[PDB]
Amino acid sequence: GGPSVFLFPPKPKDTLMISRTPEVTCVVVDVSHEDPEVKFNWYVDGVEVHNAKTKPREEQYNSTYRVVSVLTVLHQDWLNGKEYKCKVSNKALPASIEKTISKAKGQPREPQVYTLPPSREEMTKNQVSLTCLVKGFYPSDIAVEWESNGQPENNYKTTPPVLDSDGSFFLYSKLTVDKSRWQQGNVFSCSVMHEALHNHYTQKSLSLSP
Amino acid sequence: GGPSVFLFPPKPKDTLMISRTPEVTCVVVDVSHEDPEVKFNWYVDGVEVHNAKTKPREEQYNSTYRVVSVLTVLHQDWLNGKEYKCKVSNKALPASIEKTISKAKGQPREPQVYTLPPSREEMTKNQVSLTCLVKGFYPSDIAVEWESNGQPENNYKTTPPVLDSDGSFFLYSKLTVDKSRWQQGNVFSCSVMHEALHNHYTQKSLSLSP
Ligand SMILES: *[C@@H]1O[C@H](CO[C@H]2O[C@@H](C)[C@@H](O)[C@@H](O)[C@@H]2O)[C@@H](O[C@@H]2O[C@H](CO)[C@@H](O[C@@H]3O[C@H](CO[C@H]4O[C@H](CO)[C@@H](O)[C@H](O)[C@@H]4O[C@@H]4O[C@H](CO)[C@@H](O[C@@H]5O[C@H](CO)[C@H](O)[C@H](O)[C@H]5O)[C@H](O)[C@H]4NC(C)=O)[C@@H](O)[C@H](O[C@H]4O[C@H](CO)[C@@H](O)[C@H](O)[C@@H]4O[C@@H]4O[C@H](CO)[C@@H](O)[C@H](O)[C@H]4NC(C)=O)[C@@H]3O)[C@H](O)[C@H]2NC(C)=O)[C@H](O)[C@H]1NC(C)=O
Ligand SMILES: *[C@@H]1O[C@H](CO[C@H]2O[C@@H](C)[C@@H](O)[C@@H](O)[C@@H]2O)[C@@H](O[C@@H]2O[C@H](CO)[C@@H](O[C@@H]3O[C@H](CO[C@H]4O[C@H](CO)[C@@H](O)[C@H](O)[C@@H]4O[C@@H]4O[C@H](CO)[C@@H](O[C@@H]5O[C@H](CO)[C@H](O)[C@H](O)[C@H]5O)[C@H](O)[C@H]4NC(C)=O)[C@@H](O)[C@H](O[C@H]4O[C@H](CO)[C@@H](O)[C@H](O)[C@@H]4O[C@@H]4O[C@H](CO)[C@@H](O)[C@H](O)[C@H]4NC(C)=O)[C@@H]3O)[C@H](O)[C@H]2NC(C)=O)[C@H](O)[C@H]1NC(C)=O
Ligand SMILES: [Zn+2]
Ligand SMILES: [Zn+2]
Ligand SMILES: [Zn+2]
Ligand SMILES: [Zn+2]
Ligand SMILES: [Zn+2]
Ligand SMILES: [Zn+2]
Ligand SMILES: [Zn+2]
Ligand SMILES: [Zn+2]
Repeated sequence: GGPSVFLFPPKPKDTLMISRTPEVTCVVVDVSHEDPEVKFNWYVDGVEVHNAKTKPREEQYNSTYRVVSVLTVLHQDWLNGKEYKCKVSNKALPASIEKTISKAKGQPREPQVYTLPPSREEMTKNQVSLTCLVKGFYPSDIAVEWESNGQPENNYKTTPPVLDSDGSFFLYSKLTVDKSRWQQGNVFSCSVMHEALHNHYTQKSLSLSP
Repeated sequence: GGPSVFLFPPKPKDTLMISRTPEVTCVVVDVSHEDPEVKFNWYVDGVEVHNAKTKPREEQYNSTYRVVSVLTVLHQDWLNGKEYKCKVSNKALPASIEKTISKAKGQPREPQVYTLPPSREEMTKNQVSLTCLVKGFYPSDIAVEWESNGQPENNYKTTPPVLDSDGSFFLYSKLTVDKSRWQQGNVFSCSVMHEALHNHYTQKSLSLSP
């Protein structure tokens, strides 16, 4: 019946690059028309804060308003497991709605990042697959990119993180490049972002072995 | 309000091994108590069939019955895209409920299966990762297993299928073995089941390269 609140973490890579600006987004839906006005309270670890930016309310094609409040989080605060509560109040609910969010909890484990060259049997086609193996990481939040002399290789696909038998995650990234490039001798680098890396970043280069 | 019908495909590997017995399962839920009796109709491509086996009805801890009907499908019929309709009738619904199911549609593409040996940089620890790369397959339904001299290696994890830039899927399987075994010279084989393989099966062996 009453409104419903949803609270969304920042983008993983906004949290891992200190130059970016991570945000937590509080969304209330099913805002009626009779009792439309809603109040946001915000708390960082149970202490009230006032720097949130609420958006002007919008009307939905089901006879309902939508109101979003955005709060910037600090890079260190997010990574240090600080907890972000959004309180939503409306003279229509029996009581207020509270939703709390933080970064995935758990002891962090630093990834091991490995590059693997094409298979022997695959050395037949004109396009080949370059493999990044990333293993032993925790939490599951991660980002992977491939690059070659400055520019980005964007012909890649990365698997979702897979929960591994020790409680850590792994994944693979597959870079597809024209084979002549592999033989020419191009440098290809898989670059990984994860909290548990030094400065949340590492790079591994792959090359035609002599 | 009325009952709800759900219709479930067979297990992927039941469909890929001709010795097994795939089944489609029709589940109706929200069966009331006042109007409890339900009738299953079944059709293979719009033609009625009578070999389904309905289970004796069970009562749910929300004041509702659950009734399941199971229909065996033929191996060839399933793989040839035959369509399986379950009709559910009850003197309580404004009208009957029909749900139709078949194998994932689309032109089949045969996987390319590749085994990759541990990374140079990973050759430091006492456990190593063996990689099966399976690529270019369609539909996404697939099964992967590792084995060594007869017995199954069960210390493996396989990624979900990832949709690749050409419309085909890929995935990787990661076999973890003690490093001494890699150096001793053990044969390790990744065995893949997919519709588009000859007899829905192939095998690729991986060994310490000399
Ligand atoms: C009236 O219409 C209302 C909507 O208006 C309309 O517009 C459309 C939605 C359309 O569908 C029309 O219906 C209509 O015209 C409608 O409101 C809707 O209600 C639903 C439920 O009642 C809501 O469903 C929830 O959705 C969540 C995900 O929503 C995201 O994804 C969808 C698309 O996939 C999208 O529509 C949403 O906008 C939202 O997108 C995300 O938005 C945030 C904020 O912008 C982004 O994050 C930010 O991104 C920016 C840059 O964009 C930047 O990166 C910031 O840093 C960052 O913060 C995301 O990027 C963005 N994602 C995407 C993909 O775009 C679901 O998670 C939620 O699931 C929950 O409940 C499920 C069961 O329903 C359950 O399965 C699930 O577990 C989950 O439960 C919670 O969550 C945890 C799991 O994650 C659990 O562990 C917990 O148990 C539980 N939480 C707790 C503690 O309780 C759910 O499905 C729907 O979002 C909402 N629609 C909108 C638009 O808000 C309303 O219902 C209608 N009225 C009536 C009468 O019904
Ligand atoms: C009263 O209580 C009822 C239940 O009794 C109780 O028991 C529990 C369920 C408990 O939760 C208690 O609540 C209660 O005590 C309750 O009924 C429930 O209603 C729900 C919806 O109203 C149903 O939800 C649906 O579930 C589907 C998946 O269900 C499977 O998985 C769950 C566990 O994850 C499990 O509980 C189910 O039993 C079922 O398991 C699968 O079962 C089949 C059959 O056995 C197996 O297949 C067979 O397996 C055998 C060997 O086991 C062999 O291999 C055979 O070959 C093979 O056939 C599976 O192996 C098995 N899986 C698992 C993991 O065990 C969801 O898919 C479904 O989603 C649909 O709707 C969603 C939104 O709700 C939507 O997101 C989604 O897209 C989807 O929509 C359809 O599907 C397509 C996507 O796949 C879409 O493309 C289509 O658009 C759409 N279809 C179309 C064409 O319309 C949904 O969530 C719930 O299952 C049901 N509970 C049970 C137990 O049946 C009832 O609601 C209560 N009453 C009231 C008043 O509410
Ligand atoms: Zn304030
Ligand atoms: Zn807390
Ligand atoms: Zn380090
Ligand atoms: Zn930092
Ligand atoms: Zn009959
Ligand atoms: Zn049809
Ligand atoms: Zn073949
Ligand atoms: Zn066959």
